[PDB]
Amino acid sequence: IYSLREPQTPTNVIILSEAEEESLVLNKGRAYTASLGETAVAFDFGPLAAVPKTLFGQNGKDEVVAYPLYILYENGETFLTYISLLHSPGNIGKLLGPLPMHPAAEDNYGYDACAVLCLPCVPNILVIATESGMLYHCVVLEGEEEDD
Amino acid sequence: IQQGALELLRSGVIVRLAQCQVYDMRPETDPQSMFGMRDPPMFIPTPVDRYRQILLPALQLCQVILTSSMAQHLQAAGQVLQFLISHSDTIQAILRCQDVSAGSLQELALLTGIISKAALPGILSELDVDVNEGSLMELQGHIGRFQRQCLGLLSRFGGSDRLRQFKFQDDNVEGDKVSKKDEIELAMQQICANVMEYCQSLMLQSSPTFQHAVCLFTPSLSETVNRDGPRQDTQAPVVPYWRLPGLGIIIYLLKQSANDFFSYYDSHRQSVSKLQNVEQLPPDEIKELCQSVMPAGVDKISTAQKYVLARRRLVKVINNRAKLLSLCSFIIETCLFILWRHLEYYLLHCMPTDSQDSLFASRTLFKSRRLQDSFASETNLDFRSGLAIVSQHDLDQLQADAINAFGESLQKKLLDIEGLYSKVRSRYSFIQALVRRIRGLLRISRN
Amino acid sequence: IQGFLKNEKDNALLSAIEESRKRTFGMAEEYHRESMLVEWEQVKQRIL
Amino acid sequence: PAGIILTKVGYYTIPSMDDLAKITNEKGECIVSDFTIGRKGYGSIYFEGDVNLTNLNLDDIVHIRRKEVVVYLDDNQKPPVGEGLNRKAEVTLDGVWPTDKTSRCLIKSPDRLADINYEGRLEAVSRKQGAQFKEYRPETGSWVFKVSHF
Repeated sequence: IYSLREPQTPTNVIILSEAEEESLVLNKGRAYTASLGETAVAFDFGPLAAVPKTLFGQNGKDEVVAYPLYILYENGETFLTYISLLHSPGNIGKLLGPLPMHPAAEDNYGYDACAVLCLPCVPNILVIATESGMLYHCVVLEGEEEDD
Repeated sequence: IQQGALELLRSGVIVRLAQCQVYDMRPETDPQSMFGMRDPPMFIPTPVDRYRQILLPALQLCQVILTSSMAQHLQAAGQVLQFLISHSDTIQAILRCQDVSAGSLQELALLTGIISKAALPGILSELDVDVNEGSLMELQGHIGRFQRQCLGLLSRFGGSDRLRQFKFQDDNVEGDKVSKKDEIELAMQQICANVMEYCQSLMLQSSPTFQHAVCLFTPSLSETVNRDGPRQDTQAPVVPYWRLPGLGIIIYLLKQSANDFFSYYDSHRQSVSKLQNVEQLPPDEIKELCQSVMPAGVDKISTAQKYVLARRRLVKVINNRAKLLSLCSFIIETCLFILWRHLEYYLLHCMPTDSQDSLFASRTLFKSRRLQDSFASETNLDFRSGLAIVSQHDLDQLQADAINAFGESLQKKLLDIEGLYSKVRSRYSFIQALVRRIRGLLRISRN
Repeated sequence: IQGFLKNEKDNALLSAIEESRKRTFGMAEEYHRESMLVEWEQVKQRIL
Repeated sequence: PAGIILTKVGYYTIPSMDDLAKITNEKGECIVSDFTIGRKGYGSIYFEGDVNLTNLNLDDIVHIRRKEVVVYLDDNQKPPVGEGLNRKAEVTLDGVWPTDKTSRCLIKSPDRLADINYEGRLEAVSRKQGAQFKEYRPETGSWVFKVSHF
């Protein structure tokens, strides 16, 4: 994220890869992640939402409000992050996913995913699109709480 | 000047302060900036300290109007309460502010010392003007947000994490610790004093009859019992500031101020001895005392100028430590008053909720009836329905833990303090009188 | 000379205002504390 | 003997480092026909023909992760094509399985890996890389391919 006030320095930076604790090694494997579709391709914003209260420690009361950014990979996996430019970066911006697509699909819903669109409705409707010309209509719903 | 405060309330100064939008323009203090550089002391203050140079004079003016305009001008408290409500989410942002800088503690120390005088119940019954029920319910809804957030400061600063907050500062920045530590210790004890002033004034206004006293602290003393065991830093779930504190915080704060007092007494006495012998101090102590007033250039000024700066630091330390002794004295006496009134309620006037004969007193009003007609009865919104369900086990446990937690090694220290300090006030034996009454209640077995 | 005998006058003007303001603002906390302690210095005798 | 360094956890060679220590000549010159390197349960790299290994740090020069395999990973330290390890190779990465988009597990049925045409996808992006695909093995998740250089 860049500011037009400060157009050479990012206001915020979000890494999309799980790559903690293995440091001090160089850059080359960018050929092989792409063959598996492990490249982020596209993103879109849903409407302004109140953040799930489990994502903060049990200190707060004010309901924090942020934009849900939906992010698509070249393999057709989808991820979520909650982005605010009005609040401190305590847990705000954590990546959430991969988001499970129901029902399950025996092709795995393609591997040539190229575009995404998040419609301004409740619940959200996320359109996912492929280079093969397939368009999937994903309704977004909050997950289930498991009994013991 | 009392006349000047009245003439400022007639010119409408608080109504003008309640029109200024600069107080809500609070700069965002980014926590990630702590890894960015070592900037020199620039001739232009930070946006946050410019915001403090704007806000702190307004809070001090409001606080001073509430301290020259003595207890006959409910209009002064009502105007300052309206100013706390125009800026109400900024006032809540200060009361939530997790920073422990000398500035955030001065913001909190002034604000609590305004709320202690402006957020009092009788002010709502004597503001006789055409205020719509909705705006009076929102006014109560703001007071009932400030009250709960101020009670949440007693667990933060009058509780066991004050002894974490100092460590996180004592580790990080060597060259400037001493100068600011006097002011952080002072402002923490002002926050504790002003919330205890508020709790006392509420427990004096809320009923002339002892049977109807407003309890502010739950009968839980467990906050005083659970610490003789070293175990690892699992995050303590920080206590939702909708929850009322335990009475254990009052006994812990009473135990803490009855240790801090002796430390501040010998610190004051050592500082007075250093002020009497300044020209016999080591040149390096004279240099530290000077550096705490002039962070640069001390090796260019004269020996007379160094002794004058050392004398000026020592006077500020003496007066800060005298201020601290007077605050620890107030917190001790007001802890004993609040502890007396809560034990007097819970042991004599409180009925346990396990008493089954109550079963006929509830089932008829929450069923839908529409439209009219006509007027004339009091819609008292019963706040008592937010009290905890007190079992007889909470009352047995309260009496057992209160006997242990108020044991004779504390009762002696409180009389040792009265024998040192209260020879300088018109009210010798007040600590003995409350220590006698609490020792009385704790000998009444319920039968 | 005139840069020096200007700057120490801008400094001296600011300094004369600074101790007025900061003695009045320090006296604001102290005037709350003595008033808190003196209204308290009515209450414990209404009690006693 | 031959100045070779290898210490990073889970790596190995064929011949073993103790055998590379026997085929080092009296001068310190070490040359190996059909040399292999790998990381256990992640993958391996095989060099068809004669390789000189003298004074190479393999802990800097060769990396194998889950789903990454590469050589001379600062290109300012890459030698000419044919020299050291910057040359033709056959390569395997193991546990190359796709995610199931609903259960979020890795797919491990040979059947369900034919149904998604996983092998045709691995050849199609071998072809986008300019690499020669060779074989897939669903049971190990092994993708095998040849490359000309790094």
